[PDB]
Amino acid sequence: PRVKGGTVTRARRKKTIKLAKGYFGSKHTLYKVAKQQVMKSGQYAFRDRRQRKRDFRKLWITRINAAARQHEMSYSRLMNGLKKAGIDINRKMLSEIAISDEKAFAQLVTKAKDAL
Amino acid sequence: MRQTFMANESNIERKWYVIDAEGQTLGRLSSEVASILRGKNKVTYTPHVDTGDYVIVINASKIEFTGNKETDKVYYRHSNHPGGIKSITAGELRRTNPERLIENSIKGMLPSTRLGEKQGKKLFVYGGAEHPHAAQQPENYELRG
Amino acid sequence: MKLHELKPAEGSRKERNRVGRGVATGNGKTSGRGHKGQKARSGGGVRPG
Amino acid sequence: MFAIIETGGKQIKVEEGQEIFVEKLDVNEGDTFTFDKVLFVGGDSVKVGAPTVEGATVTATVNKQGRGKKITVFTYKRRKNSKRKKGHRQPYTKLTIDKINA
Amino acid sequence: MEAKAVARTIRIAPRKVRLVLDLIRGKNAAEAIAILKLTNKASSPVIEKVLMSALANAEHNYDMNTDELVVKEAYANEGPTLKRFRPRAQGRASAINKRTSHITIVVSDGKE
Amino acid sequence: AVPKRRTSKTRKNKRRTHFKISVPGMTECPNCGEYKLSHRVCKNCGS
Amino acid sequence: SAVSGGGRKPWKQKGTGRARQGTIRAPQWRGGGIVFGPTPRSYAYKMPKKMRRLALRSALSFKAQENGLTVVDAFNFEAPKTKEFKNVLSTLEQPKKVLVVTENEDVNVELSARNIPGVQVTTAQGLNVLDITNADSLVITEAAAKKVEEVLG
RNA sequence: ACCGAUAGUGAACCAGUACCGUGAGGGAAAGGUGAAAAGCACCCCGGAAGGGGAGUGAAAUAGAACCUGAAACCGUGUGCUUACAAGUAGUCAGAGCCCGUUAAUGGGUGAUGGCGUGCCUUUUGUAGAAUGAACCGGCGAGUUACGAUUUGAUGCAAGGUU
RNA sequence: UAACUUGGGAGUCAGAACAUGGGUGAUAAGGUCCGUGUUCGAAAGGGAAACAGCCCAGACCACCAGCUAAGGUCCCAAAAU
RNA sequence: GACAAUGGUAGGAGAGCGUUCUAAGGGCGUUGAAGCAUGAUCGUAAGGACAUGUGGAGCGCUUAGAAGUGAGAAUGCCGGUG
Ligand SMILES: [Mg+2]
Ligand SMILES: [Mg+2]
Ligand SMILES: [Mg+2]
Ligand SMILES: [Mg+2]
Ligand SMILES: [Mg+2]
Ligand SMILES: [Mg+2]
Ligand SMILES: [Mg+2]
Ligand SMILES: [Mg+2]
Ligand SMILES: [Mg+2]
Ligand SMILES: [Mg+2]
Ligand SMILES: [Mg+2]
Ligand SMILES: [Mg+2]
Ligand SMILES: [Mg+2]
Ligand SMILES: [Mg+2]
Ligand SMILES: [Mg+2]
Ligand SMILES: [Mg+2]
Ligand SMILES: [Mg+2]
Ligand SMILES: [Mg+2]
Ligand SMILES: [Mg+2]
Ligand SMILES: [Mg+2]
Ligand SMILES: [Mg+2]
Ligand SMILES: [Mg+2]
Ligand SMILES: [Mg+2]
Ligand SMILES: [Mg+2]
Ligand SMILES: [Mg+2]
Repeated sequence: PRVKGGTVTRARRKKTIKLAKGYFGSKHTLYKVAKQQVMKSGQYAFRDRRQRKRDFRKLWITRINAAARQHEMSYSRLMNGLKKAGIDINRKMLSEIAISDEKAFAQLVTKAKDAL
Repeated sequence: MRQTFMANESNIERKWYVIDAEGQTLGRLSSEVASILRGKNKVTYTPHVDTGDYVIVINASKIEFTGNKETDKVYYRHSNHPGGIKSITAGELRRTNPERLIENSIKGMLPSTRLGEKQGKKLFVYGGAEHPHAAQQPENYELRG
Repeated sequence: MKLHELKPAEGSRKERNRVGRGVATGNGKTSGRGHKGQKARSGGGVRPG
Repeated sequence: MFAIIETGGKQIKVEEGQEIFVEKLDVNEGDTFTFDKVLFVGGDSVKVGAPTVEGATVTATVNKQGRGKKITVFTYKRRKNSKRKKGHRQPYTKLTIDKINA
Repeated sequence: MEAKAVARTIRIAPRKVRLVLDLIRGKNAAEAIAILKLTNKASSPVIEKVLMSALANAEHNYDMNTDELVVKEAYANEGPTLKRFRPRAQGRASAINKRTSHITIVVSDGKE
Repeated sequence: AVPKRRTSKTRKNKRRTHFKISVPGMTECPNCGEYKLSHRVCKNCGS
Repeated sequence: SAVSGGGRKPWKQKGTGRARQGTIRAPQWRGGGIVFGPTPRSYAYKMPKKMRRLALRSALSFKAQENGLTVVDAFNFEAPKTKEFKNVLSTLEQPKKVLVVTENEDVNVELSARNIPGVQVTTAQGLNVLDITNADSLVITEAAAKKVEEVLG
């Protein structure tokens, strides 16, 4: 019973090409090179989803420290006093308070300054 | 995914300043000026778009250098022709074209990417006078840190 | 018992592995031989003893 | 109106009346489920507090305990020949907050 | 309406009547024969033979007015190629591809 | 004296962009019903 | 081996700039040569003589111990009438698959019932094991029923 | 439980034929309109080839290079986008403008920021300036018989077996 | 928390750099040859500007959560002018 | 509910999808089969579906067998196109 590769192939390569759209030029039209580029695109995808957790708590550190020294407090003396204040808040909140609504953060900086 | 305030064009304001180039010794000034241009003291900092705000430096001749580097710290430039390093500007460059003395030394502090060299154009240095930007309403900031 | 639902013996049919049919079988590209040398060539094998 | 609640381990800003995605919390669809762990119940007069602030964030009703969009992990080591790929879909339970109790 | 007329095997190459055909699209069809009559290219009458043969289908068939039409589209696809040999040096041959070309214009009043 | 690289489908089309042909003068005769080429005389024109 | 042609060595070796290709009928040409074809062989093994009866006493005991068996007395008719047997299959009702068994021969029962779909007429010493579980209904004469225990037990 | 036109004999097709060799001898490619020829009467541009109507036919987008028609590749107007820019071409953030889904934490485009030297063989080690691939299809590599030893299965038991 | 006895199935017999005890070399080598450890080979991440072998530490996957190691805290670039 | 374990080459050990044919049972097919193109859907992978076009006649699904069974590299072979 001789069996040849009848459409176990072209029904397989047209879910790589269709899964690889919008690449430049001739890496979205043809298999043997565009199999490589999707094959790196997972290898990036596993890598950089460990950068969004290394980038956004690098963003918030800027926009807190930009707002901490608008009240004569550097960032380093702030969260020392904030931890002694017994405040278990994140940074992403402490951003989002200090950019929409100053008057909340206007007294939050006091409580950390008053523990010191 | 979650919420984080990503400020935008037509969501950001930009204002102006004036710094007097008094006896701060060119690093103590031209470090802190670079953090002003990147908006890094303003709270609504989103790095993928250009925040920040303009800076005019006015008198630009009261710059000094401690130590004996008034004749050292030589500058260089290559013309891409052979034999063409032009060391003819020592660090005593203040006697002629002193505007290019600090306007070099902010564009080294800023990143050289395709947004930073746009952002380096938000700087102005003037000779010794008052600025010709009277029709712009600058303010004063003079205490750098 | 009946034809259309016959079930085999209880741990008696094991299917034989085709060797050298993909990198994700555990026998990929070299199919159990090694890299080079006497054993890895076709038809090679020393006389026993 | 303005409060800071927490679950999973992370923290979620409320903007009272809205609907926020959050991960799998156990009681079923359409019921009444509340929180109790408020680290900051602000509002018109902010009342910052201790490990808790002793004020219950109000019960949000539960909708749609389905699973997230499919993400595709795929890694490999370069020239020595290896492959891994496997699918992954993460659950989420959205919920509409309705009020607040300071 | 939109009348059209093709020629289905023309002896010239596609890339060489791609020049003159990409020069008369979207013009007044009355003088459009005269642009083809006043060059000196290869198939400048051969397109002109077809474009005369497309106006003459806009009379007996569709009764559109031959006042002044307008050419919406004109293009030329690759035809079935002919493959030959030619000997050059040290016993080796090198193939010569005598290509062929379809040709297709459409002519229309524009209005519906 | 060979190529090192097949030129892609961008520097094929970007290279041939200064390879065109322009129309000639095409001033009409007064009584030909036919367009002569400028500074020329046809065979069956008002030229 | 057995394809025609191939003694030529087409390219030489060093110098030409093609592969190191050997003949014209190597397997990776579009010519013949198949490296691992099917050798004409035979498909036949055997069980021991005790196991070879224990299946067969288990096949028809699957019928009798649950759901279906019928023993009829003998029946003769000389002229071959197909219609006089399809008559009989629907009186004592059986489904479409049905197996009749004569004792050693039948000049008519082997020669009637040979047209109907779903009927097999097998002499009691030709009792194999596929059909006896392919069918659903044993209908046997009473003369062979006493013999099959006297020959399988 | 043999193949269905790169398979099957080399050879389904006016095959050991074209074709190459002085010779002995090598040795290909090439199947399919429809149910039936009903194989496009006539009208029109063109010298003709072709073509637009009309007409046969369930279908001519089935027109004698003829069923089905995929990829490389060469083209046609288009929605977003590009002429101060340093680039293994992506990925993750994210603005603005256009479209509305197997209705789901929606699809396409991307001004700007982080992050970053393809794949396989071979190696003490490779982006490697080490080798291999122009690209897209199709074909193409642990098989069978006979034995020997081993675990897993199933009959019988001091007996088992042709 | 292993060890050993028996029986099926192999792969390796081209290693490398650091840290130290040594021969050879010229107290020369990214040299060669032994001992003994680590890591790479067969290990991705963070630091050493980039950099298989040095310094921390071992990736089952998700999340816009917190502490910390090696190295750092004027700017490019997170944090003390 | 716990409790621990899950980098990985040569190589050893398990569980798996898909392709062609047969046996048995049970079906879908001119009110449109197999292939072909397009799509935002489902499973942990290989993969499985469902609508819509084109297509004109022979296919699936469960159980169980037998193998000419899977393609990206061999300066591979042949046919096309740059
Ligand atoms: Mg194949
Ligand atoms: Mg292995
Ligand atoms: Mg491989
Ligand atoms: Mg070996
Ligand atoms: Mg090898
Ligand atoms: Mg070796
Ligand atoms: Mg050999
Ligand atoms: Mg075919
Ligand atoms: Mg012939
Ligand atoms: Mg009709
Ligand atoms: Mg196409
Ligand atoms: Mg560079
Ligand atoms: Mg090795
Ligand atoms: Mg190179
Ligand atoms: Mg090459
Ligand atoms: Mg040494
Ligand atoms: Mg050692
Ligand atoms: Mg180890
Ligand atoms: Mg680095
Ligand atoms: Mg940098
Ligand atoms: Mg593992
Ligand atoms: Mg194994
Ligand atoms: Mg089939
Ligand atoms: Mg290939
Ligand atoms: Mg070559």
